[PDB]
Order: sequence, then structure tokens, then C-alpha cells
Amino acid sequence: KILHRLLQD
Amino acid sequence: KILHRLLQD
Amino acid sequence: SLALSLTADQMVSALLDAEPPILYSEYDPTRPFSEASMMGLLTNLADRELVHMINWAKRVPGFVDLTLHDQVHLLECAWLEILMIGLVWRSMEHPGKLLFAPNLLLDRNQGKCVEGMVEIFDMLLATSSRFRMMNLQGEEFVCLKSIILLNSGVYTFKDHIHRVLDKITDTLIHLMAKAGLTLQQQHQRLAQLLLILSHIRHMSNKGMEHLYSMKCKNVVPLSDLLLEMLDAHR
Amino acid sequence: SLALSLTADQMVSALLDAEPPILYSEYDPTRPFSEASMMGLLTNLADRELVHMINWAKRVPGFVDLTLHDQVHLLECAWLEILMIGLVWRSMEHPGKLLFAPNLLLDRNQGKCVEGMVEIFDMLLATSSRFRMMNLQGEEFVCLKSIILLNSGVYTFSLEEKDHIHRVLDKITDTLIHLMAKAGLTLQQQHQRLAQLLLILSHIRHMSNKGMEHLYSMKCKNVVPLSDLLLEMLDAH
Ligand SMILES: Oc1ccc(C(c2cccc(O)c2)=C2[C@H]3CCC[C@@H]2CCC3)cc1
Ligand SMILES: Oc1ccc(C(c2cccc(O)c2)=C2[C@H]3CCC[C@@H]2CCC3)cc1
Repeated sequence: KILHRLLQD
Repeated sequence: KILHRLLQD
Repeated sequence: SLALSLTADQMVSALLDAEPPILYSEYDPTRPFSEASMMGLLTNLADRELVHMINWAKRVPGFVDLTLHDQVHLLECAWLEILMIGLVWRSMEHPGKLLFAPNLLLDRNQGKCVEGMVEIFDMLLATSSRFRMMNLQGEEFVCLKSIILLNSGVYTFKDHIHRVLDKITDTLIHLMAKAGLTLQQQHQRLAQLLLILSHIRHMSNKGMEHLYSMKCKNVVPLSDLLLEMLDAHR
Repeated sequence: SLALSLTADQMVSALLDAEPPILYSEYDPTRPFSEASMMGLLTNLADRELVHMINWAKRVPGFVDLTLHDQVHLLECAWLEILMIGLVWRSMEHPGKLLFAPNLLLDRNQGKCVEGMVEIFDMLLATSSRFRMMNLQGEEFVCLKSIILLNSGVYTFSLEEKDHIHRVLDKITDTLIHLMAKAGLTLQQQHQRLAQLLLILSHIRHMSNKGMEHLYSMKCKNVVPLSDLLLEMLDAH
């Protein structure tokens, strides 16, 4: 979940 | 096309 | 034209009188439904609705002034959107249900009989629930549908069409002013209504791919009219 | 929240300061054309833009309050819409051209490369021409883009979160009206332009769906490979 990572700075 | 015929009648 | 010379009250009456009738589906085959059974009833229904839509389009102020070619293009782009917002409107006082016809009320569970159809059902039910919480009035509905007709294909070509779109915008604001909504409440609701059109466009494209998939499978034979309206999106 | 406590002018400033930079591509004007290479460039560019978009969404008032799951869903649904309206905005002063990057201008003719892409180019060109005739302002642009982020996936949601999203959407609407009032537009002209702007969002949705199908086509095709992030955004649809 790359999107989930980047949203979590 | 059929669409023309229905648009003219 | 004659559309621009209309008062918003006269514009409403014109569209309200132009409304297509609510058609019935075939009383056979009756539930329960399969894939071939349900799509057979829907194809037959949608095909007969198309004939009434085309006549309804002629009654839409400003649509007559357009060339025949432009009339063809607009209907080709927006025909499924118009059917959908009609379906959603009919299904407003039937929560959790979709009223394709007075004798054809479908559940979410029934949408699973066709592969990939249940996802479109949810989007349709969500739009219906959205219309319900906003308490969408009939005068607002007939405005939205005509907007879809004139707007959905105006960028794939036209100063006249935009002038009519403005007139319908003026009409929508008039209706809200009658309801006692404040100026701030008028712009806000106008925005809310027109943003739903973005989701209706999304549903149509999702539905267009669905019908194209059904066409390829050769199983349930689309009408020659539907095939022409479908091929326009290729 | 902090979004509802913002004035219209402050709302603009927040969005205006949150604007992502205009990225460059690895384009080489010595290299002539192709269609594997063009898509390779566009994929590389879009993948880097996504990283900035994600961090841009964080700075959009209201988006912070939402659940991580809600944030993921909204971006998964609107990422191509946001890329397109950004592309269209960058191309306003370049008639017949789509400024993907300052060093990558492209043409409708060069859209013939890649099957089916030329149709999407025409729609993007038509949107840019529409923005140009309307004289779309930068303050109106950042409003529309933030509307897309919150609205595109709101109809696919125990949860009083959809109510908070509509509240912010109403605030952006108030902001748009506030701007038009500054420009000396009459009360009738404010309604019309507001409608005109939001109707364009319907076409941006249409282009996105068309573009989404195109990207899915090149995925199942053996070339060109998509980035690991783009494949996740694409599988979301
Ligand atoms: O009022 C109506 C009548 C019919 C539809 C049709 C439809 C449209 C054309 C052919 C067909 O078999 C079905 C569809 C709806 C919406 C998406 C496309 C299909 C399939 C699922 C339901 C939508 C609204
Ligand atoms: O700013 C940008 C950057 C890139 C795009 C991308 C794109 C998006 C992802 C991968 C890709 O190869 C292309 C596309 C545009 C618009 C339609 C989807 C595709 C293909 C044709 C041009 C859009 C806006």
C-alpha cells in the first residue's frame, strides 16, 4: 500500500 | 442511422 | 431562438410538460430473474424509453435551433445519463430499491445475477439517497436532465448552447428563491446539484463499458437503435 | 475542524500556498518521436507528480480530518482528474498544445502515436480552450481542483464524515462566489459562472474515465510498464 505510506508522511 | 429518422419525425 | 425569451416560470412549465411517460416493463418473464432474463427486460425497456427521450429532446427549448448533426451528437453522448437520472428520480421514494418500471422494482441482491452490475446499482442507489436527503424537487429535476442533454457533448464538437445552459441556471436559482432559501443557500445547493452530475457521468461510463461487454458476449441481442447509441462511444 | 473557521480570502491563501511545483521531464528534443518513449516519459512524469499531489492533498483544508481509509479512497478515485485539470491549467496560454512539462509541449499530431490517445488529447485541448475563453483565474483553479478531490469519491462511502466533506465543499463554494463578487460580476453573473465552472468538472470526470481505460489497456499490453504507484492507483478502478 504505497498510497497508505505516503499519506503517513 | 436510426437516430436521424427519429429526430426528423 | 425562443428559449432565451422564456421566463424561468415558462421554462419550468415547458420542461415539466415535456416530461416522458413512465413506461412498464414486460409482465413476462416475471421474477425470479437470471442474467439473460433480467437483461432482456432491461434492453426492451431502455429501447422503448429511447424513443420517448428523442421526442422529449425536441421539446427542450433551444435543442430545436441546433443542426440535426449536433442533435445526434448530444443525444449520443448523454442518452445513458438521461436514462439513469430518470431511473434515480423514479426510485427516490423507494429506498434501497431501483424503479426501472412500476412493475419492475429491483434489489441490490438482484444486481449480482449479472457480472459487474451490482457495482453500478450501488452508485445508482447512492445517487437516489443523495437526491432524497436534498429533497430534490421535480422542477429541479427537469432542469438537471436538460442540462445533462446540452452539456455532456458540448466539448466534443456553440455559443447558443451555453446561453441556454445559463438560462437553465437562472431557472434553478429562481426555484430556490421561491423556496425561501437565502442567497448563500442558493449558490450552495446549486453547487451540490451540479456536482452530482459529475457522478452521473461516472455511472454512465461505467454502464457504457458494461453494455459493451454484454454486446461482445453476443448473448442478449441489443436493439439496432441501442447498438447505434452504444457504438457512438467507441 | 479548522477548515470551517477560515474566511474566503484565507481559504484561497491556504490552497494557493499548497500548490505543487511544475515538474520537468527527461525529454530530449534530439530524440525524435515514438510511442513507447512518449508513454515512458508521461508515466515517469505522472508518477513523480503523484508524490506531490499526495502531499498537496494533506494541505487541503478538511482532508486532514478524514480517516486514512477515506483519504486513500478519495485519491484513488480522483488522481487522474487532478492530473488532468492541472495539465489543462498549465496549457491555457498554449493554444493547440498540452504543456505536460515546461520542456514537453506536445501536439494533437503527436497524439496519433499510441492508439486511442488522440481522442483524449482533443478533449484536453477543448477543456483548455474553454478555460481560456472563460479567463479562468488561479484562485478559481485551486478551488475547482480541491472540489474534485473531495467530491469525486464522496458518493462511494455510521459515518458522519460525508457530512463534514459536504460542509467543506459548501465552504469552497462560498469561496468561489466571494471571488466572483470581487471581480465586479453581478449576482446573476456569479451564478452562471459558478455553474459553468462546475459543469466542466463533468467533462473532466469523462476524460478521466476515458484515460483510465487507456492506461488499463497499456497495462494488460506488454509495453510500457507502469510504476508501482500507478498500478495501485489503476487497480483501484
Ligand atoms: O431506465 C433504464 C433502463 C435501462 C438501463 C440500463 C440499460 C440500458 C440499456 C440497455 C440495457 O439492457 C440496460 C442499465 C442500467 C445502468 C447501467 C447499464 C444497464 C445495466 C444495469 C442497469 C438503465 C436505465
Ligand atoms: O500530468 C499528466 C501526466 C500524465 C498524464 C497521463 C498519463 C498518466 C499516467 C501515465 C501516463 O503514461 C500518462 C495521460 C494523459 C491524459 C490521459 C491519460 C494519459 C495518456 C494521455 C495523456 C496526464 C497528466
